[PDB]
Amino acid sequence: PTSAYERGQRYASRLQNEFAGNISALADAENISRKIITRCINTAKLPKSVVALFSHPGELSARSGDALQKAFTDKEELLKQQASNLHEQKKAGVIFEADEVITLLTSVLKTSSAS
Amino acid sequence: PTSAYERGQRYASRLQNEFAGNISALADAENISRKIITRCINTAKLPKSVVALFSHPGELSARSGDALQKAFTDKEELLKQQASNLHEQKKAGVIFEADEVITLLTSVLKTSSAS
DNA sequence: CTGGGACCATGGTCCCAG
DNA sequence: CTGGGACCATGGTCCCAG
Repeated sequence: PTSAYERGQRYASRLQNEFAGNISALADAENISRKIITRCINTAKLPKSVVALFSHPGELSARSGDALQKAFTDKEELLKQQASNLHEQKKAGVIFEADEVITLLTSVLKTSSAS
Repeated sequence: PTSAYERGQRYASRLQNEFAGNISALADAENISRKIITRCINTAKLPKSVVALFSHPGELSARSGDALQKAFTDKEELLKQQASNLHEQKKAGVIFEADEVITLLTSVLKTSSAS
């Protein structure tokens, strides 16, 4: 099963050109809900760094990828930072699975840091 | 007492005009250690928004303004973004207070902290 | 057209209790 | 050990409202 990130790349191009950016058009073409295209496409927007955090790109579900991207909209730099920070954890040997990555990543946006 | 940020602005001007980039010159003028000028100036270099995180600009110490500035040098976007974040949180009713603010901003750079 | 909300069955994990 | 209940996130679909 190709990764959400991957699908998103394809969906992305097919939109810009093959369908004049008509999500609905592409959807029918791919014979799949529009949301699915949205979710994956937004995932493909995530920084290459953030993708790397996962062993296998398939570990980043379209659903979480989508939410991640929306969450860090207009804050790509913050995202990139967090991403690197986590990269050092594993660099220093630390290990956390998929489900955690998104959490730790998103953490910076949550107040539970101090409260 | 005029806040560091304020002093910073005034200093930087005289520095750019009345004394053509010569800290020592300005220092002699204001009759205060060069360090002070440096601290305030860097403080005035902080994004309006970052200053805005505090009720009164006076809440931002020259000392912190300085460290904050140096800390995020060549990372102004990151700072602005992280400032937004903290702005949205207190927008959602969260409450911070001076000391906590500067610490929160800086947390982003810390591998241990952010993750 | 488009995004978002309400839903859905599924593969799958945990863990309790015979 | 073994089955079953309680959950869970996911991929998806529908369909409403801007």
